[PDB]
Amino acid sequence: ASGGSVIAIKYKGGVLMAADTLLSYGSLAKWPNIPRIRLLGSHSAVCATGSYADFQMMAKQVEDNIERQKMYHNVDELSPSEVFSYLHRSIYQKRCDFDPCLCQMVFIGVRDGETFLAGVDDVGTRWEDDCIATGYGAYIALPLLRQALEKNPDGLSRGEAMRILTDCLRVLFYRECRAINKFQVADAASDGVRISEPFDVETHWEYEGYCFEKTAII
Amino acid sequence: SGHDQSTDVFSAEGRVFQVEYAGKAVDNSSTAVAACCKDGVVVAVEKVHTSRMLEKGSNNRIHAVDRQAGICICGLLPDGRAIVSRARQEAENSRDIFATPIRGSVLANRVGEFMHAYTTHFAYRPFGCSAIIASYADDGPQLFVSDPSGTVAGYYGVALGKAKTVAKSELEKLDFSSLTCDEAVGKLASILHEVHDKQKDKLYEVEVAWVCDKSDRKFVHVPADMVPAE
Repeated sequence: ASGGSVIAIKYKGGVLMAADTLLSYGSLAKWPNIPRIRLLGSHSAVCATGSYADFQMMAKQVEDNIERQKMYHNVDELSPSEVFSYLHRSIYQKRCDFDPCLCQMVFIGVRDGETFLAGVDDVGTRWEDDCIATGYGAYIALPLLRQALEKNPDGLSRGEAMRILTDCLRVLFYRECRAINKFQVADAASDGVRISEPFDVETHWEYEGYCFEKTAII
Repeated sequence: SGHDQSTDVFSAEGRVFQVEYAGKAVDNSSTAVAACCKDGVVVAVEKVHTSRMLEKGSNNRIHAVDRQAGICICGLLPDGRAIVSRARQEAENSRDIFATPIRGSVLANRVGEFMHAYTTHFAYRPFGCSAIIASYADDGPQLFVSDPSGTVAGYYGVALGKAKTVAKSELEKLDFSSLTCDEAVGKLASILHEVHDKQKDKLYEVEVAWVCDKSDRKFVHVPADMVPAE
């Protein structure tokens, strides 16, 4: 099994991470109604591309660590950046054992103002931006997010960023083979991460240039 | 003679003296009491401060073990910490291997089994602390006690500490069939103040925890303004 693509963007006050709700087995769309967005602790969320077993094990291993640490000792729960750091160190440690965690993850989180959005590969590479995307979203979706960021660097609004998230999800549906039209958007604001109900983006297949006579190679 | 120096020596009458000496050290610890109130459990412990500069929150004896189970260690605090860490290793495994919260009775059985592997060998000494395990799993509220002997037993209301008899004579007269935790956090807390002598230790304070439906079946410390003043 293997997930699809993930995209994520920071707006004025929070983060948005969108992902399709589908698990494929090679070319076969196996399960179209499973949730791929997990959320860790009470401030952060994660979503992985590629093999599902590895993401399922790694997210479980980093969700056991958060709750135990907070329950055993009287300490504050880990900030987004620190649970992401632990995620990255564990992925790198699994890679040194030739036991790779073959999934590119996108990690979002918000804690009282300091909003955090990072991404980690499976070889151990980690980065942070104002827009992340894995799978094929790094090629198709990411350029659109980058232009929508730079056309107004002051900071997008929540609706003005949800718009472009829909506009990139549409193209990802058009141009990615192993994808379906039923996505989910996890929105992380100061209160905390909140996953939305599945929704569908509308499409357009009625260009005149697609008519039977024109596309014909007689 | 020498028949009471190691844990692997039966007395002439088949008694393991070292474990009786261990239990003697628990008989001299701070008071604790607990009630299984058919919709939750309430544990309440006496903390005897030896110093009036101690920050509130120090030497807390009630430790969370899983989401729903907690342990109050009446006796030697360092040894209770070892038992709490072992119970935490046992509860995380069932949440890891078996994808399920550990049932209260199983946790009590394992904690007793671990407390007893220290009273068979010649190279260890028995734990100097008695544990009170309060759990609320999918099998109802459960209150167990483990003695340094390694013997577990489930109760409705249990008393431990130096003042153990008179503080137990208080629990006989509660109902425990209609008793609700919301009033038990008052009842047991008042019992400890009644049984506590104050011309020995000038500094003392009561710390109480509970797990019932109101706390989403989670073992937490009582809200501060829920314990009667004295």
